Amino acid sequence: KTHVQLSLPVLQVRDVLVRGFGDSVEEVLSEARQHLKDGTCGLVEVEKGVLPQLEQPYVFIKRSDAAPHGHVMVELVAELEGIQYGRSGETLGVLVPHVGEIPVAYRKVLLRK
Repeated sequence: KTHVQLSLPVLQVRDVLVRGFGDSVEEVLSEARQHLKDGTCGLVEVEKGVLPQLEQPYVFIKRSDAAPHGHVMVELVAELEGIQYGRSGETLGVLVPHVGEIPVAYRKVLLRK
């Protein structure tokens, strides 16, 4: 399937134990996609002061369309030193590894895979 329905645990930035996916744009997009498939991916909602607490490169989920079965269609965009790899809509949040942190909510998304 080109799209997969996922329910992403929303994590508080200060709970996050592993604050990024790796060390290159290509690695972080690779790892994010793997964690999304394995159900080991969390979402942090971006507000003032969140991103400087996480590790670059960043992986964003961004709205790709204007929401089948409650699931917002999203795609991945990476960012490193202010350059984005991808072009998409509004940020729903930054993806991080999930290693058992307790979420505050779940975000239903349809991921372009």
